[PDB]
Amino acid sequence: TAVPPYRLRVIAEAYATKGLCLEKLPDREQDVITCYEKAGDIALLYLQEIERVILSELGFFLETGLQRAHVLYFKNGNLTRGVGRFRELLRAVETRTTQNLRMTIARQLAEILLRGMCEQSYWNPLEDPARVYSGENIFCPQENTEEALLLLLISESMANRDAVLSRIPEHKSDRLISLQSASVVYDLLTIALGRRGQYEMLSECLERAMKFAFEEFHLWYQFALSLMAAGKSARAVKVLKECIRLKPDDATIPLLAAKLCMGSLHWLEEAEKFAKTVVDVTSEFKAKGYLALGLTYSLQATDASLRGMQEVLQRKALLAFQRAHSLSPTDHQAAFYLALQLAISRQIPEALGYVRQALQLQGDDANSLHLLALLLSAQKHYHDALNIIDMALSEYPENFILLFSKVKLQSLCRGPDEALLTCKHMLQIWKSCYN
Amino acid sequence: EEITFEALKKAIDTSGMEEQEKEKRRLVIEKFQKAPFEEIAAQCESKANLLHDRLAQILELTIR
Amino acid sequence: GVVEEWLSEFKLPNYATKSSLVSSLYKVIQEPQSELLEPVCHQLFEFYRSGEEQLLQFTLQFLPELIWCYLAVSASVHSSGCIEALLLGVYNLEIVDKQGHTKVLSFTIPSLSKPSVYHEPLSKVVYSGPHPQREMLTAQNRFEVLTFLLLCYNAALTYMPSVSLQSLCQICSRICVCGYPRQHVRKYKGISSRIPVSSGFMVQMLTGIYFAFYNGEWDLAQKALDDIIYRAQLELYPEPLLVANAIKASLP
Repeated sequence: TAVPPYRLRVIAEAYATKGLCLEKLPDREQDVITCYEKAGDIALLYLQEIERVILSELGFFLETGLQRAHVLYFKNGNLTRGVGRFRELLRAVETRTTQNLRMTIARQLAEILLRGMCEQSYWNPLEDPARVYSGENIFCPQENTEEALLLLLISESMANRDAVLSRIPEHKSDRLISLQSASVVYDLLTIALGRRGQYEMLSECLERAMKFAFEEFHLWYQFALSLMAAGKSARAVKVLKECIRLKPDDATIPLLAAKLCMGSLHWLEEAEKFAKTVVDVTSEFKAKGYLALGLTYSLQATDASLRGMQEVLQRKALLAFQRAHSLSPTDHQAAFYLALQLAISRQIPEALGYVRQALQLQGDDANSLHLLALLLSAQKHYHDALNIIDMALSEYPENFILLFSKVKLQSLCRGPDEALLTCKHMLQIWKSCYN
Repeated sequence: EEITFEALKKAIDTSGMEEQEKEKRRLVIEKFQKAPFEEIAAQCESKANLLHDRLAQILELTIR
Repeated sequence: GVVEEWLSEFKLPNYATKSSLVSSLYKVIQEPQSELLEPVCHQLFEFYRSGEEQLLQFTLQFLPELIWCYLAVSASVHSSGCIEALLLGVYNLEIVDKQGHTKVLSFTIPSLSKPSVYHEPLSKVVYSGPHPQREMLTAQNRFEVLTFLLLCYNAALTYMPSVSLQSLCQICSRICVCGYPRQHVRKYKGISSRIPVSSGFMVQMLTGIYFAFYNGEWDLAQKALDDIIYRAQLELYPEPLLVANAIKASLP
């Protein structure tokens, strides 16, 4: 008390010098580490008191004498002591001069706090395993995820301020360092948030960091992939197009764009263009592109209005399906879709053989059993189709289309009483599955 | 027999079935925690064997 | 047959704390051509009724190997069908058997605008549960309980030895490539079939494998990650691909 701070500074420097000298001569290491800890504490007191006096610039010894002690702990394996030291460092009053040190220690804590412990080895900061911020209105950390997310949020909030705005006039080192820091902090944020399944917050956070991105493939690709998971489509399609423009070498990006075009958005021309782009450029990717083009052609056939173009689209689709099957004989999806497309032309035995081959490839497909059961209807074999529908219901007692087919088939073979029983069962199931 | 429209009208309406879940959980517990374990292996082996039998049956019925 | 003497002397709290019991259990369980599988398996199940942790944690590390072995041999052959009983039992005890009520896992979302302990200028979210209890296994709910038990296994990563992680990554390598020409390049021999995995299963798989990178195992984790990302790209699953891509760009 009432002690000038330079005396504390010089005694801390002497402590650091002695600790350097103590180890370099042929336990006492614990005493040296305790001296390092007390030097760090007195340096923290020095900085806080000098800041208080100034408000009424060379940090050189605190960082070394404190970090290197728990660095030696990490070399030895004293994780708990280092975690406690980091916690007591971060819980102290903020210092404007050491904001970068706060950034660094927060990042170091966050990096290890997700890949170095387990759920039952976690403790709150308020109990054991100068001025300090306190109070009852503060948010007390509860689990590892909460405090890790808080640290990442505050680090991101402060790191946006210190951005150099990608100046690139003639120098590049500062922008490269800032970009690396932003990339690593956002990677930590996204890996922390992914495991819990909150994709809208992740998408918003990624959209927040789009100011830095000018010619970066990684950030745009991550944002585009995050957008699809949330559910939004149009923005996802536009960002996918931009990514395609950026680097035209991969095939997964146009495939995803074509899938989104084919999906609930119900667009056709863009899907055809993407399929043609895919087929323009191993063998699995081009087989998938052929399959997608055939699916698009088949979809366009249904929404026609006249005669000839329907047959033209059907023959193009069957040719594409045949090519896709020829290029790869070890995928059941292509065989199943070829059998489904072939059945439209009423050519029964060939479709039956193809669906039999598909069942040979995989005998547990839901749609394959339904197609096999429905094929027997055209051949006038009702009991066998009923048995197949029964087996499928045994596999999926919570489906709807199969039970609709069961009702339709029962109404034609046995009688209406079984149809009424199935209908009341479906009503009971619908009541059970909803509120 | 016959099925009436009132049967469906009462099927859609809830009949207060929020109480039997307790005894369902109790019977599951009585079957798992305290029932004998020797016959469980036999019954599950028989279930697997009948699953194989029905898979073979559907496989041979596919061709015909 | 040391386990035979162990069961002879077994059938009080200080029973556990053996030097080579884990090795013997791995030796007996590594193949399905054993004879005491059912007695020793229900004995392993008999270690779970007690409430202490030094027993559940001591017996929990054997799940991935038996899961792979039985769910690959069955997808081909005689099937015991009794391992499913133990899986359903652990699922039931972790979904219901805590005190009478079920489990509703939840947490909060920190808010920057609200002053906190470390800074000054939250709604409950459920990611699992409640899960209705299962009684039998079918091709519609099996992956759900498998993912749930994997999540249960992924809560005490510190305790198990390195051999458990090695077995886990070895299983993770060939499971997702078993039915593609890629495994022929890696020279894996065995069952030439495929398994229709789900998205959540591989999400928890990536969560589990991410810890193994900084615990010695380096090459196996890298090749497993490459296989996982290849399978995800072939299957067009957005979230696993995103997670794998994020992990890739964070290695020094």
